[PDB]
Amino acid sequence: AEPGIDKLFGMVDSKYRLTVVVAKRAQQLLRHGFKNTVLEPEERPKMQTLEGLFDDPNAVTWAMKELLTGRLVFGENLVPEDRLQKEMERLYPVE
Amino acid sequence: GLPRVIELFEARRPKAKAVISEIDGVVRIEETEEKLSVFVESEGFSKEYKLP
Amino acid sequence: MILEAVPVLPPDLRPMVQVDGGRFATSDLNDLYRRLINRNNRLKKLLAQGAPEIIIRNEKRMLQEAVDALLDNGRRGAPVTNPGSDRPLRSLTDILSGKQGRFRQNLLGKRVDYSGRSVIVVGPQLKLHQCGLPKRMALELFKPFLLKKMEEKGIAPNVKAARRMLERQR
Amino acid sequence: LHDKHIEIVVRQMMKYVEVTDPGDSRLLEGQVLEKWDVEALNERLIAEGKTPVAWKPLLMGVTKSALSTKSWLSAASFQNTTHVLTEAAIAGKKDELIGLKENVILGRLIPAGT
Amino acid sequence: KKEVRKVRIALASPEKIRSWSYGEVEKPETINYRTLKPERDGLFDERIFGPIKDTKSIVRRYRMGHIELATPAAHIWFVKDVPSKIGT
Amino acid sequence: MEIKRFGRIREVIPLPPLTEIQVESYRRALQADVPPEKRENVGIQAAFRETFPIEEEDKGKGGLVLDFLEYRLGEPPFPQDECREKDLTYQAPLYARLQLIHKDTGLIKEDEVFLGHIPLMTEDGSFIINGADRVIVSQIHRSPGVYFTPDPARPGRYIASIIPLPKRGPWIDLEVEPNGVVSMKVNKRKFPLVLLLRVLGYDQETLARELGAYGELVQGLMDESVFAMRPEEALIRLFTLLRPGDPPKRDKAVAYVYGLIADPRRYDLGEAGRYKAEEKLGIRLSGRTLARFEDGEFKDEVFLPTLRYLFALTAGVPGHEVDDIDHLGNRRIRTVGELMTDQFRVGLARLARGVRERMLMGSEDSLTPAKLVNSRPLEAAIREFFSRSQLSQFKDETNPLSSLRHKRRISALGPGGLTRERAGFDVRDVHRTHYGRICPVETPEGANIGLITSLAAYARVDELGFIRTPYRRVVGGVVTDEVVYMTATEEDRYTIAQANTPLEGNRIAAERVVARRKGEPVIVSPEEVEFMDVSPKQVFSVNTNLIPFLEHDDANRALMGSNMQTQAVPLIRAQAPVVMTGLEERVVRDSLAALYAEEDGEVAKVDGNRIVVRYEDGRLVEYPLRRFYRSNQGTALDQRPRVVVGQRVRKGDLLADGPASENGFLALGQNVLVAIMPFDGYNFEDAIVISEELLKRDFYTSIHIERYEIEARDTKLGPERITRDIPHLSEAALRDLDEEGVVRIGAEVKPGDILVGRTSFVKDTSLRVPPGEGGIVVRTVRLRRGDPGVELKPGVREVVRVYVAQKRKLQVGDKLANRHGNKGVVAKILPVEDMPHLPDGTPVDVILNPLGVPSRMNLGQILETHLGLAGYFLGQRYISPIFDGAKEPEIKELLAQAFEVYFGKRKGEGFGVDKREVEVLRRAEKLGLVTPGKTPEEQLKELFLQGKVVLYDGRTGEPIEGPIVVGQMFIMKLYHMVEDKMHARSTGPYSLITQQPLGGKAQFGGQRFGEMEVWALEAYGAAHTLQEMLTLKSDDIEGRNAAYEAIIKGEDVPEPSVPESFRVLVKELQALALDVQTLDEKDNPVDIFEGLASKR
Amino acid sequence: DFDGDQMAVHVPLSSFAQAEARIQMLSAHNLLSPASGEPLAKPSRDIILGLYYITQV
Ligand SMILES: [Mg+2]
Repeated sequence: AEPGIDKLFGMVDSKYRLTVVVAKRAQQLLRHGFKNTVLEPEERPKMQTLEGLFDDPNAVTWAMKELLTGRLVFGENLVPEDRLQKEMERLYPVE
Repeated sequence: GLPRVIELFEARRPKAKAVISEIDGVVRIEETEEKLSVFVESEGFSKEYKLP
Repeated sequence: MILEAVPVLPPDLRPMVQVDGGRFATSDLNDLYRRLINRNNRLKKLLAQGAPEIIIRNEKRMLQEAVDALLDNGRRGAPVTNPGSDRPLRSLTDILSGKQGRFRQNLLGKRVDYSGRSVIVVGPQLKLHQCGLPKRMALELFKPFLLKKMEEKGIAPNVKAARRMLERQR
Repeated sequence: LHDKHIEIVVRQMMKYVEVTDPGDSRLLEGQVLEKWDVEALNERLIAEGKTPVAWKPLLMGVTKSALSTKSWLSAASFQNTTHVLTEAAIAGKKDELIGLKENVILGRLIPAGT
Repeated sequence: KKEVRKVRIALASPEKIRSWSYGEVEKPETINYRTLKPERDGLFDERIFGPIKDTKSIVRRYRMGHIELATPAAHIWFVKDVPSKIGT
Repeated sequence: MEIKRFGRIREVIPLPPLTEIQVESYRRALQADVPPEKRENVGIQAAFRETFPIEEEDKGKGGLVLDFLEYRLGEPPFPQDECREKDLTYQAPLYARLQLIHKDTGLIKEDEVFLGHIPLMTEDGSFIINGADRVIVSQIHRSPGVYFTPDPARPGRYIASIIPLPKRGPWIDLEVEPNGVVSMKVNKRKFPLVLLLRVLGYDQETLARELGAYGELVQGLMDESVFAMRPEEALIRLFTLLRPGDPPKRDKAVAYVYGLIADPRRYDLGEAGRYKAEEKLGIRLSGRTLARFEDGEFKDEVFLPTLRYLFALTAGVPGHEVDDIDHLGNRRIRTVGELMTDQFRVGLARLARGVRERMLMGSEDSLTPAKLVNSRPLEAAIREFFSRSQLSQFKDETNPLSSLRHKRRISALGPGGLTRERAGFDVRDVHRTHYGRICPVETPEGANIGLITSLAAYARVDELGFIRTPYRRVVGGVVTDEVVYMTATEEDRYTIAQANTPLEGNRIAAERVVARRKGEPVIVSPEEVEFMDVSPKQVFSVNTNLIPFLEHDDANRALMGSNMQTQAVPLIRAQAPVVMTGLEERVVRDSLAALYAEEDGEVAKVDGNRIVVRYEDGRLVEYPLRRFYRSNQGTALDQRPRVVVGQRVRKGDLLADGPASENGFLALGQNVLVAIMPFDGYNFEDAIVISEELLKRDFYTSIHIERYEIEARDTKLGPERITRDIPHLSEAALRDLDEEGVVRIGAEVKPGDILVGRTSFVKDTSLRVPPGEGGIVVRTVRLRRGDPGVELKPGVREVVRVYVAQKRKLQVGDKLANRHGNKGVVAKILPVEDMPHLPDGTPVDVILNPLGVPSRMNLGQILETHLGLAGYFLGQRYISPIFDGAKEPEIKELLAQAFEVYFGKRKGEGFGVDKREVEVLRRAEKLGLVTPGKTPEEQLKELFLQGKVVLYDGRTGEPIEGPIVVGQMFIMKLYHMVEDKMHARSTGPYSLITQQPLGGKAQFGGQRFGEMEVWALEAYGAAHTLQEMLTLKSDDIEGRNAAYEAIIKGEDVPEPSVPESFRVLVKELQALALDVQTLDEKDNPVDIFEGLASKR
Repeated sequence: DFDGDQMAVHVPLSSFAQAEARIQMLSAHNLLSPASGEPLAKPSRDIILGLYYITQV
């Protein structure tokens, strides 16, 4: 079903924490434009009829893959939300 | 069958109830024709149990 | 502990909907509110006009009975609307209770729009990780996403030209 | 079936005891045991002065045990919101947001899941 | 911004009735069949409740007035209760 | 296709006509069919005599004697066909002749009043209420008599009881409390019975002489000698026992109330109470119930027998005096005509009330015609019973067999007093008396299991809801062909021998034979049976007897198959089973699907819609032929033209076979060659795998008929014109709506196509094609204001009806099942190119998953598999009585015959065995299935006699390891009811009071979400998905449309608010004296209405 | 079974809602019985029979 689900499980303290993390990352990709990715360039989700999956046919796979990478850091309470969103909005013109 | 568990969850009086030992002693039955008189007898007293 | 300043429901809460041609369908609360107002009004009048003590106690009884009926119909007699139906108006108690009442209604919310139901057939080819779906249902279901994409494509000029494009099987 | 389930079932069904020694309140009162040892700690541990809340644990019909409930929301569920709320109002009632039902009517997230 | 963690049931003072009440309705005038606007300050007066038009009528559905009985009234429940709380 | 019938049982009598029950009930209900002077008085005349005689004798001026003489109604005002075209009800106007007398000289006699326009029973039995016809249903109850049961608490002593109906009326209860109490309760209050006996004319001395003659408790009535010396005074003391605040001086005031008409039951004098009286307790029944008022004194030939009974059963054994509650013999049945007549009597009683008031208000005697007569009350009452009574409903128009079964089946429930829903466990079990009386396999499974069943096929009601069944008289060692329809109670009196017993004619063929002494297996000599089972057929209802090999199948699914037999949809192609029971001819005979030639004659003309026949009598009559007629469910209705012009047809000769008859034979569904084998996954549990050919051939299809309708109204905002106008945008789709408002006929329809044009306030408001599927336009009806005989409802400016047809072929999702019970749904049709095929190119039609049969208990199905496989090469049919029919010996005989045929022609082809055959035969030897060393020819022949043979794959073409049994199985397509259609709506309408989505006619509609579903969601951590469901997909119009638009632009959906139903309930709480405050983590109010509640 | 009964279907919509549905409501994710620890994906009659037949001697 999902690659490295055991690995992500090990890196994730609770299954529901992994769920929340994945969903937060996916909605991040969505809201600020899909460019909110860290492993996109070289390896990337890719479609079948074309390479359309490089963009966002299904974000959740993107979040899972980035989680398989150590690129993202998810804190249950890691940063003040106001400044995190503010810096996301300054540094992402992908909108 | 099922009504067993039904009342098992609702604290009730089982119809076919079995007299339990009110005391922690020995048992001494009187085999009286009409109804037995089984007593939980211990070094202080015997508890009546009139068995139909 | 007793009632002397009875708040008056917000307007739409007991809706008056125009059925057609001029008839009005009103939530029965108003049918009782009106009577209450009349009650209190004549009470004021007689207290200004004169003190027929038997009479005064009469209007007091009608006032209190109207109050109670507004709180609950049927507890003392069965007040109903004007001639035409012997159906006691749904009181506050009636609205808040009953086998299909406010408690029954609020907690459940039995209706989902993006829902469907029909017969099934085995998917021996299908893996449990997937499901066997006749397209023609997902069609109506994802009309939103379908228009989204086919505007994402050149399929229709606009989302609504898309609506028109997709409203016909032909 | 693993016996865990029945463990929960019984531990929940028989979670009330009835006082026999009044402390702050009357002895003749049968309600949440955990409430009761918490009160005992309060009165003798937290409170000095050993006012004992003597009780006997209550064997209660599970139907009754549910009916013997705290929140007025669920209590007002079936029988009569009229009378239930009668008590809920006679005394300043403070129903904590505990239990899935009342949490649901409010539409608030059940504590479980996420 | 607070999340509700408790609910509280309590009785109401007629002063409290006013504490929320947006005026009082005093003559039960829903609407004239010609003029389908809330006829008076009656059971649907826009001002007592809120703007009928877009804050839209939600405030009407939430803002509530009161009605003052010259003769006080008794909550039917508190007596009709099988234990009549007042009578006890 | 010669018919090989195997069962050899001499049916002394044939099957009687099925549905008379509903005819006679109505037919017997109305004696008006014959001269009113005809003795038949049930129904009409009984109600007249009961309620017609309205007397005001002494009230001011009295002498009002309005007496009935003659009634009659003989006219259906409009034809049944018109009664459908217009929604008119087939009735007859009944005139009741009445003459008025008064204490004064002069007899005003207003003869005829059309009092009652009572619907007339259709030939089938249904009645035309409004355009369409309904059908009444009968029921069961306690036979009104005298019955005895030991005291529920007091086991040593029992009690007796008398049950008068209707319910209003005292319920006689008798018990003896030996402490000095003789307790009889009429409705509630006890009364020492002996006082009443003395009131009646009975003296204590004689009461003891002839009562205490044998018994001991007689002294319990001599004790009250204080009231035993005042006989007529005892009556006033009785009324003193009554404490209504009324004067005891009333000679027979309440005595009449306890006489014959009102409280005492009017059950037929002689058996309805007398049989219960004559037989159980008491001898003669002078008057149906206890009544004597001619001389002030009373006669009651029951209570003295009832007390003699109590004495006997309490003290001695004058008989086996104990009445069973659940035994069928004391449990009676109710007819439709009885309902006609009792609602009739209610109407007459109400009319008597009004005429009574009016006569006294009527100053002069010139008041008989109108001032005494007004038909409004009872007329509307009859309308209420035939329309507002829930008993009668739609008629089962699935298939003629379905209809007949529905029309000859009785239930227990009804008005409720007979028996309501919550207590049937004891009744649900099949009483012993059901034998030859009730088929216990025909009952509807489910909540109403044991509630409804078709009677024994041969069993019939003798007089009064009492089944008697044929039984072969058996005298000594000689059986008599004479058949006696025995009463259930009388049945216990003898020893009924089974029909399976061999005989040499009228004499048995076995000394030791089982018989039914009293519902037990009694293995006795032939001389110990008084009657022998006429046939297994009598044991069951009609629907039971249509599955051939019941002898090897379980009842659990026998009931399933018998039931599914009703849901069969007549097909385009009607086939008869390869193996039959033998009644299909009688089936299509009693069931009027096909046409039958009255007598000998010849064909004058046979046109697609008519047939003029010319009989040998020198006459000729033509009969129009039903080409396409819609059912209650929208199917075809045709009598297949079966006779050529100038074709000599004899009496009773089938003329045009009904919609589901092959050749005067039951023919629905089809016979298909089938092989049982576990295929990959398309025969999973009960899934059926079909080859393509049955679609290439026109082999499973039917026409479904859809009947839409709309109307224009005259709204006070403006009448809703039925027009062609769609104001706003497009005219292109309006071409289809050819005429203005109405559409052109004979066209295909796509979903969403305009059906009827119209505009509200102008605002476009018109009919369109319902989502789903519409076929081709066939018919229209246009009843505008020009109502010729139609009454368009108020506001309805006009009405219009539309008929579409869709030739529904069998498709992927369809469902099929066999007669022998096994059911299933088509799983897939496979391209016949690769599907398994015989050594002969001929492949099978269907492959089943065998795993079903073992769990099921039904071997008759596989037996039929063998039989049909044989008949395949034999090209001929068979008749198998359920148990007396074919035997496996003849099975193997036909197996050898058919194998010889098949492989002798194989040999003539120049080909014997193939290497594939030899290898498979070797492997069968390996499994021992074929004797090693036997010829591949001979061992293949034995395999054939095994009913299994070799097979080739088709995809890999390989032969199939393991021989497989196959055959021509007569499989039916069940009712593919509406649940089959997709109910899949995404967006559309919502409710008025609430915002829960609800579409329907416009859009499919939101699916029921239920509660336990939310419980499952709760099991998962489905927090925001459930939030979405209940807010974005349940109630929130604003949120749901916001998500709509977010999806439209494809962005992240918005945040649901606090549940607004929650806030509404908060406002409700505040509305009453209750005040509700939300609390913070610490005790502090937290506001839900951010600024919408705080004043200012 | 396949006796005629028809099933229903709905859909989670929100990205988080869909994520949660796929995560802990996937059948491929929901293998063992949580009621009791038995697996609820027990192989069916046809496959069981096939493997027993293949592995028999
Ligand atoms: Mg099923």
